[PDB]
Amino acid sequence: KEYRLINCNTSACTQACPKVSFEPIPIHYCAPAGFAILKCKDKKFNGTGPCPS
Amino acid sequence: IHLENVTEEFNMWKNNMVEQMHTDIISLWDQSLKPCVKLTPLCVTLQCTNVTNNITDDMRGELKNCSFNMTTELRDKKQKVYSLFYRLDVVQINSN
Amino acid sequence: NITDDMRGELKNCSFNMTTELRDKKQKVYSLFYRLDVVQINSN
Amino acid sequence: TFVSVAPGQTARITCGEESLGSRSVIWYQQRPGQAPSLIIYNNNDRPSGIPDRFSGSPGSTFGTTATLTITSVEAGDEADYYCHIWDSRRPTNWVFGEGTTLIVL
Ligand SMILES: *[C@@H]1O[C@H](CO)[C@@H](O[C@@H]2O[C@H](CO)[C@@H](O[C@@H]3O[C@H](CO[C@H]4O[C@H](CO[C@H]5O[C@H](CO)[C@@H](O)[C@H](O)[C@@H]5O)[C@@H](O)[C@H](O[C@H]5O[C@H](CO)[C@@H](O)[C@H](O)[C@@H]5O)[C@@H]4O)[C@@H](O)[C@H](O[C@H]4O[C@H](CO)[C@@H](O)[C@H](O)[C@@H]4O[C@H]4O[C@H](CO)[C@@H](O)[C@H](O)[C@@H]4O[C@H]4O[C@H](CO)[C@@H](O)[C@H](O)[C@@H]4O)[C@@H]3O)[C@H](O)[C@H]2NC(C)=O)[C@H](O)[C@H]1NC(C)=O
Ligand SMILES: *[C@@H]1O[C@H](CO)[C@@H](O[C@@H]2O[C@H](CO)[C@@H](O[C@@H]3O[C@H](CO)[C@@H](O)[C@H](O[C@H]4O[C@H](CO)[C@@H](O)[C@H](O)[C@@H]4O)[C@@H]3O)[C@H](O)[C@H]2NC(C)=O)[C@H](O)[C@H]1NC(C)=O
Ligand SMILES: *[C@@H]1O[C@H](CO)[C@@H](O[C@@H]2O[C@H](CO)[C@@H](O[C@@H]3O[C@H](CO)[C@@H](O)[C@H](O[C@H]4O[C@H](CO)[C@@H](O)[C@H](O)[C@@H]4O)[C@@H]3O)[C@H](O)[C@H]2NC(C)=O)[C@H](O)[C@H]1NC(C)=O
Ligand SMILES: *[C@@H]1O[C@H](CO)[C@@H](O[C@@H]2O[C@H](CO)[C@@H](O)[C@H](O)[C@H]2NC(C)=O)[C@H](O)[C@H]1NC(C)=O
Ligand SMILES: *[C@@H]1O[C@H](CO)[C@@H](O[C@@H]2O[C@H](CO)[C@@H](O)[C@H](O)[C@H]2NC(C)=O)[C@H](O)[C@H]1NC(C)=O
Ligand SMILES: *[C@@H]1O[C@H](CO)[C@@H](O[C@@H]2O[C@H](CO)[C@@H](O)[C@H](O)[C@H]2NC(C)=O)[C@H](O)[C@H]1NC(C)=O
Ligand SMILES: *[C@@H]1O[C@H](CO)[C@@H](O[C@@H]2O[C@H](CO)[C@@H](O)[C@H](O)[C@H]2NC(C)=O)[C@H](O)[C@H]1NC(C)=O
Ligand SMILES: *[C@@H]1O[C@H](CO)[C@@H](O[C@@H]2O[C@H](CO)[C@@H](O)[C@H](O)[C@H]2NC(C)=O)[C@H](O)[C@H]1NC(C)=O
Repeated sequence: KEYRLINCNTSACTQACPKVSFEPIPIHYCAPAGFAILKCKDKKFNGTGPCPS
Repeated sequence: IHLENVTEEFNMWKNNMVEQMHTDIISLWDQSLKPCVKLTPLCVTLQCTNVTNNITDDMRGELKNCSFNMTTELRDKKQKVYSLFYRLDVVQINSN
Repeated sequence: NITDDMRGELKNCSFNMTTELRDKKQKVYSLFYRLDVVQINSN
Repeated sequence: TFVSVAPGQTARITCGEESLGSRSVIWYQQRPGQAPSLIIYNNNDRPSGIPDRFSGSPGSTFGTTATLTITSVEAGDEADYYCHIWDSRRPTNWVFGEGTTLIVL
């Protein structure tokens, strides 16, 4: 009864570094100069169409 | 934009940007090989015979049929596999 | 000419090495210092 | 190698090794007790004396067996057939192929 890994015929598997972890941290996407970002503060906004605030 | 009443002296031999084209094409040619495969397990002992053909002793067959050991996807098991090459890529190492 | 009180600072090591061909391997020797090699545990 | 076809029907006689490259087949026939006799000298060419309906496989096909196609058979075609392939990859055949016999009802 001899087995093998399932990825033996597509790719060598990069082992993840056990030093680095996969917890999420909050990323803030900032716009460069000359650009702005607009956020819609309307409560009943279904994400399509004109937002009033 | 077609000019008027103007004249400059040209020289194709001391010209720039042909060197830049040469360097750009060489480096771009090198850049299209880094994702591709290196043939490290392939420089190996090749058991080659003549191609199956009506052999003329005065001329030479331009195809050699070579079988060899090759590593499989598994490191423990290795296989025997054959292929065809030309004379201009193989040389005899020094019966068998 | 070995002195038993002192130590020779050069060890002459021969070993298996892979050739340019993957099937054939060779026996090749070299010289190193004491400060680069260690004894693993007669022979 | 015994092939029987009630007379007036068609007939396909295979002979020789499978093709490797371009070939030039030669079909001979042999009545019992007689000398041999040419029927086909090219892939699909016949000389005078032998009539038509003795078709041959063309040599431009790669990786097939040489066949011999006979329609409207008779008691005269009851003989031993022989093939002589001339492949442009295999060497010169100083011996003929295997004896394929035809017998009729
Ligand atoms: C760069 O340039 C160079 C040169 O400048 C080019 O090199 C040339 O390349 C071509 C193609 O690669 C070669 O063509 C082959 O030629 C040979 C020889 O053909 C001659 O001889 C044939 C038979 O000779 C008999 O007839 C003549 C009368 O014509 C007679 O004088 C002689 O004594 C003898 O009795 C002739 O049929 C043939 O004529 C043909 O071509 C004429 C050109 O214009 C045309 O006018 C004719 O009407 C006629 O069509 C010529 O004289 C051929 O044998 C060969 O064709 C066979 O082989 C290929 C590959 O195997 C296959 O695909 C073909 O179908 C054909 O095979 C048939 O014929 C065999 C003949 O017995 C037969 O045994 C086969 O089983 C098969 O038969 C089947 O079909 C036939 C009908 O075709 C049918 O009757 C059968 O029953 C069966 O069904 C090629 O045509 C040149 O030789 C070569 N060199 C030169 C100097 O030209 C190069 O290509 C260029 N490269 C580029 C990129 O441009
Ligand atoms: C497969 O390849 C072989 C080659 O190894 C080839 O065998 C050769 O066949 C030809 C005819 O089928 C033989 O005869 C020659 O025919 C030419 C044409 O006329 C002659 O000019 C030749 O004479 C020269 O060579 C002689 C020595 O062989 C000399 O005595 C003479 O003075 C001329 O110099 C010759 O008669 C030929 O002999 C063989 N080759 C050998 C080495 O025997 C065969 O036909 C190929 N088969 C297929 C199916 O393609
Ligand atoms: C190659 O290396 C060897 C070392 O393994 C070396 O052999 C030594 O040679 C010397 C003389 O050639 C021998 O004699 C010594 O000479 C000195 C100089 O006078 C003395 O002081 C020594 O006396 C001490 O050691 C004695 C014990 O050996 C004691 O009894 C005494 O009280 C002193 O403590 C000594 O007599 C020396 O003995 C040998 N070494 C050994 C281990 O025998 C050889 O010469 C080298 N060859 C070459 C070509 O270089
Ligand atoms: C090249 O050589 C190989 C052998 O290493 C040939 O493969 C054999 O071909 C014969 C003839 O059909 C078969 O009976 C064997 O079973 C084949 N063995 C394998 C492992 O495939 C091959 O045909 C040769 N190719 C050429 C072009 O000469
Ligand atoms: C197989 O290839 C060898 C070469 O590795 C052939 O040996 C020589 O080939 C040349 C030209 O191909 C001839 O002129 C020589 O006469 C050959 N040497 C001998 C001793 O015959 C060899 O002929 C090829 N064919 C076979 C069947 O071995
Ligand atoms: C492929 O690998 C096999 C196994 O190592 C090789 O076969 C050996 O060849 C040597 C030299 O001819 C013999 O002394 C051994 O007895 C063979 N062992 C086995 C198990 O066959 C073979 O030479 C390699 N190459 C090819 C083309 O098959
Ligand atoms: C070879 O090297 C070994 C060390 O791996 C030597 O063995 C000891 O060496 C020290 C200092 O060189 C001496 O003090 C010991 O007395 C040596 N041990 C023994 C059992 O003699 C060895 O002397 C060297 N020379 C030879 C010829 O083996
Ligand atoms: C180089 O490779 C050879 C071949 O494996 C090694 O020689 C083997 O050594 C072991 C252990 O001493 C013996 O059991 C084998 O019988 C030897 N085989 C052969 C063919 O000699 C050798 O130890 C390696 N290293 C050096 C320095 O030669």
